[PDB]
Amino acid sequence: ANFVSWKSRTKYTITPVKMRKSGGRDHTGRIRVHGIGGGHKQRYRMIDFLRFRPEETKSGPFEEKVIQVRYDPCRSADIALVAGGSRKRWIIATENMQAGDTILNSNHIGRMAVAAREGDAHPLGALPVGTLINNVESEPGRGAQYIRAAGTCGVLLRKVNGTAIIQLPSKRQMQVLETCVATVGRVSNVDHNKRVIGKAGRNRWLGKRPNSGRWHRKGGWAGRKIRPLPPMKSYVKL
Amino acid sequence: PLHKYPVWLWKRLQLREGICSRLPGHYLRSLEEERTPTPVHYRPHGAKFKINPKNGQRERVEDVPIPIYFPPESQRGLWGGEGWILGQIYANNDKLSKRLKKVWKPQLFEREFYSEILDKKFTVTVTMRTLDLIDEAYGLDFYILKTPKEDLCSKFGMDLKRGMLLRLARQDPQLHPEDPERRAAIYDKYKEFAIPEEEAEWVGLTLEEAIEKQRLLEEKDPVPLFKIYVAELIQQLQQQALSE
Amino acid sequence: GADRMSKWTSKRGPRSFRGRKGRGAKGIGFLTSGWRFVQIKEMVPEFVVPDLTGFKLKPYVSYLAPESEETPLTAAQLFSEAVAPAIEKDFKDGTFDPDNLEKYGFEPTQEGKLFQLYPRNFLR
Amino acid sequence: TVIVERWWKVPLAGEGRKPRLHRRHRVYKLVEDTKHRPKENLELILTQSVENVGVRGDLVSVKKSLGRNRLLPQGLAVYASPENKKLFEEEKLLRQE
Amino acid sequence: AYEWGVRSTRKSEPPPLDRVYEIPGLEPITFAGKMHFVPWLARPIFPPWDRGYKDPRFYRSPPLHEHPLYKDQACYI
RNA sequence: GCUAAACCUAGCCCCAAACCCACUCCACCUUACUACCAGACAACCUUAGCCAAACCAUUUACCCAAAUAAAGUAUAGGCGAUA
RNA sequence: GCUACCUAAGAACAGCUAAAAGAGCACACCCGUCUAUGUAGCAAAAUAGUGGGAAGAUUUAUAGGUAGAGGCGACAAACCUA
RNA sequence: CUCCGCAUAAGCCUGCGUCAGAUUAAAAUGAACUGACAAUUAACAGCCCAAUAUCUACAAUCAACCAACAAGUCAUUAU
RNA sequence: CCUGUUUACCAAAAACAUCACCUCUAGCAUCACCAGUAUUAGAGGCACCGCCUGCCCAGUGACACAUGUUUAACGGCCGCGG
RNA sequence: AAUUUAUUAAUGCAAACAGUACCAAACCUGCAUUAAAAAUUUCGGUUGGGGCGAC
Ligand SMILES: [K+]
Ligand SMILES: [K+]
Ligand SMILES: [K+]
Ligand SMILES: [K+]
Ligand SMILES: [K+]
Ligand SMILES: [K+]
Ligand SMILES: [Mg+2]
Ligand SMILES: [Mg+2]
Ligand SMILES: [Mg+2]
Ligand SMILES: [Mg+2]
Ligand SMILES: [Mg+2]
Ligand SMILES: [Mg+2]
Ligand SMILES: [Mg+2]
Ligand SMILES: [Mg+2]
Ligand SMILES: [Mg+2]
Ligand SMILES: [Mg+2]
Ligand SMILES: [Mg+2]
Ligand SMILES: [Mg+2]
Ligand SMILES: [Mg+2]
Ligand SMILES: [Mg+2]
Ligand SMILES: [Mg+2]
Ligand SMILES: [Mg+2]
Ligand SMILES: [Mg+2]
Ligand SMILES: [Mg+2]
Ligand SMILES: [Mg+2]
Ligand SMILES: [Mg+2]
Ligand SMILES: [Mg+2]
Ligand SMILES: [Mg+2]
Ligand SMILES: [Mg+2]
Ligand SMILES: [Mg+2]
Repeated sequence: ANFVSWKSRTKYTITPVKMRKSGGRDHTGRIRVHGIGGGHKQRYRMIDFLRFRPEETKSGPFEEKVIQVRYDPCRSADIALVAGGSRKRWIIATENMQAGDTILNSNHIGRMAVAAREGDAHPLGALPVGTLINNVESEPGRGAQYIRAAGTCGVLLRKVNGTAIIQLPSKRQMQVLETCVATVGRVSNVDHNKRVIGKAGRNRWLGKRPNSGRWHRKGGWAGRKIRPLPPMKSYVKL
Repeated sequence: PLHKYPVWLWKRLQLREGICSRLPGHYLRSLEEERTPTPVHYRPHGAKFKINPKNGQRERVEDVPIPIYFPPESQRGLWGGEGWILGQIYANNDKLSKRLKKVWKPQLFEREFYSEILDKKFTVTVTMRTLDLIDEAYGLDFYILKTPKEDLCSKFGMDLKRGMLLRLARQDPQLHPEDPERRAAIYDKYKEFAIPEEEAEWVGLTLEEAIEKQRLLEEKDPVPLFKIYVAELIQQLQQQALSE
Repeated sequence: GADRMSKWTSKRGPRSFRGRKGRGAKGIGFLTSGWRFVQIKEMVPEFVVPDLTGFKLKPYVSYLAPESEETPLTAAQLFSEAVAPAIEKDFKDGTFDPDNLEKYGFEPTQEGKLFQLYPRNFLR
Repeated sequence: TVIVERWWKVPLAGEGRKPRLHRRHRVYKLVEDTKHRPKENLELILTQSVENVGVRGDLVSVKKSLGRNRLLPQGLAVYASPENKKLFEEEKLLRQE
Repeated sequence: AYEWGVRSTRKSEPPPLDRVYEIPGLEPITFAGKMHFVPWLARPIFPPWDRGYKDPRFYRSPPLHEHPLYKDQACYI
């Protein structure tokens, strides 16, 4: 079919971009995921998940000022508009973030730990043990791919040979380098899991279609299954 | 009604008229030739007669080749006459079991060879058989120059041949311009495959590539009639003067 | 229920179809921004009409005329009438060479001309 | 290299005719795949000294993977052809004299 | 990090050249003389074409750095 | 007495022979028959099944390059049907 | 080009109550509960009356997409040109 | 009587204008059938745009109080 | 439970969906899920709320594999005489 | 229910490949194994109708 993806823009901007829905269909045009269709129209706001992204003419630790914390219809968390130097960008807001705060983005790993403030971005080897974190990355410069959802938070367990042991929201441990940047604190909208849809129509506004009426018989996959926490996932090559 | 000629002869009737009739002779002979390829995916009997064990009589035996399907990606490499075998099988080799579709594919590798006549390295896709055939010919140049077309089974292998034969006929000095002695030594090893340039420039070309070539050799703006009539005039005036 | 055996015309189809289809009239310009059409004076055919004053010929010819036979004109017929006389004269004079063929009337090329013969760039 | 064989017999065609193939003549049975047979060595002549053999013009039956991958590209070893043996035979002859 | 623009929306890589252009001393037979594409002939390589005359409706401005009024020191307007 | 009835041409069929194969101008792969602008998509790949076997499951004739004859012979085949 | 679901960009919803509403009364509009009529008919599924909904999971025009070993489906073995 | 009506879009393509008629409607004046002749005139509408880089956080709802979520249809500059 | 949905052309319903509750799976990026990241997404069951959801892992299945684990998994949850 | 694993996935061996007595990432190909999801075909007779029972 003549399907073209809307994710064509090649330059970053804070302007809300118009995106088109899929309906659970792939480029072939056939349904590949059920339960997706319709919903209120939405404009996408690019999010910069690389906190430490010095400007073209600048290098080293920099600071940004929070301008506005607003609602995002493309994610469960809230986004914040920060401005440093001559540029502006969207980021994931933390639990306690207001218009007027000044956040820090640094890559310096000092001999000693640093007093951790919420919203600040430091490497994993520059934070004390037991510190809550969010938006971690697998390797340096990869970009934050974890702990992005509302209220989610990790914790730093220990540091070993330039490697940090991270505990994910699924109570699973992940091992990465100490040069990977993470943000301190929890993610915004802590009470998102306590929302009540109330009526079926409100799920049709979110782009969710009703389940199939066909009756299925359960198999052996069903039923409680007490299995042990899987081993630690390591992105460090030795 | 009926056709004057059978349908299987229509393709050779197109080579008698038109621009194809104006093609070289040696090229046209190489097309109608249907020499048998070398067996790859089956063993030949080796003899013409055998003694059937059941009755003990001298029966005749014939070698029937197995159809081989050559994918288009085989014309960009050197598979050595190998290809896919599109056939059937019996489950558990039992005739009374049901019959299934089976495809046997060859194992391909991406190697790098060097040609001495061309002084250039190519990254071709090959099979284990091609590597053995290059070791029996003692180089890639002999393999490309000895092996015929029906055994090469590659358009790229036939274009290399044309490239090599053109340098053996033109005696191209571009090969090692700064090493005359070395160059001469290379052409003295492949002197048994030398073919005149006139005949070595049509090697490997298909019927569609040759027609386009011959068309370009005949393409020329028509001569104006102003010049033709002047020649007739001047030539005619001279004859008139003699009679006077 | 559609007539697939009827001539497709600009009168058929929705608004976008009826405006894009024409009738065979050649264009004399282009559309600019704002749907503003720009007319090119050089694209409009200029009629070259001659003066018909004191012209003897008339639409018809009197029947009191001979039944001359038809001799279609050929290239060889045109060469001998116009080009040959000049060549014969120079041949007798003793000064004739191919280099001067352009002087006799021959055209080596058609470029740099207003009315080229092939491919012709003028109207009947 | 996959080598196969037909289950059913093919009737003789004659002298100068092509056989008549049927739908049953597409059924094959795997006879042998040459990629599972014992490997063989590669007879080569050494143009330069090598860790395995430091004598020039010496015959070595190395594995196919060793000669094709390293020796032949580098030019350390040349193909042990009837003509190459003669060239190196002369050098050996000079040493004897 | 995360790059913007999916490869499916980007311009597809040009088709790989035929292997006849890798063999020295050999002229490829293309469909340039036929004035139209055919699958059984090599794809020719045309040289960069220039209109040769000015046409406002089809004008292409020169690169930025070539503009006369170009300064390294930026001016915030 | 109405309605009707009646007809012999049009051409067609099977062979033989011979290989076959265009044109005034203009328009036509975009919504064909649409005068006029930046492109690069490209072709190849075992026919299956009905049916027969009184089911069906291996199997079941399909011009393939000379008429005849060798011969429905050798041979193949749930060694059955049949080939 | 019917229909099922989806995509893009559009359109429509009086008046009253409450003004919060997948809220109520009730036009347009959508549906088709019960009854009679009709049964080669006005109609290869209609007519009259009576009814359900009518700011929402609403209705609807336009262009496009998913094709039969399949698609689509708030599963009726529905619907995919009577 | 008024179930409407006028117009636009879509679709259709000369399909109740004149003359004539043996054709036609239940109807030998009429006519949607036949033959000939005539006819719809752009301002509405359709048919658009030089290049490169760059800009575009702050709904709508009389948009002002006010209150929301399902978070929204409209903008540039430089050469 | 509710508004809602279905057998266009004999069934509009107690059938389907549904807010809620629960089980299972997944530690991740450049064409769907998603330009998303376990307070997420997907596969399913039941059916708002309120009081509750009891016993059984022998068998089948699934998971883990060395025993073993698991029923809001398929399913099951006595009898004779006085 | 009988037949089958072509297809898909996993695993193993082979093939291919390297390095300092030990041993080589995956992709691809071939041969096996196990699942998944499917495919082809059938569902006998007698019978005071058939089914059940019986034969
Ligand atoms: K039957
Ligand atoms: K009409
Ligand atoms: K309906
Ligand atoms: K109802
Ligand atoms: K169990
Ligand atoms: K009876
Ligand atoms: Mg949100
Ligand atoms: Mg979303
Ligand atoms: Mg559900
Ligand atoms: Mg259900
Ligand atoms: Mg049968
Ligand atoms: Mg419609
Ligand atoms: Mg939409
Ligand atoms: Mg209202
Ligand atoms: Mg309501
Ligand atoms: Mg109501
Ligand atoms: Mg529906
Ligand atoms: Mg049902
Ligand atoms: Mg049923
Ligand atoms: Mg206008
Ligand atoms: Mg209630
Ligand atoms: Mg019904
Ligand atoms: Mg009903
Ligand atoms: Mg229910
Ligand atoms: Mg229970
Ligand atoms: Mg008792
Ligand atoms: Mg039986
Ligand atoms: Mg019976
Ligand atoms: Mg009975
Ligand atoms: Mg019984």
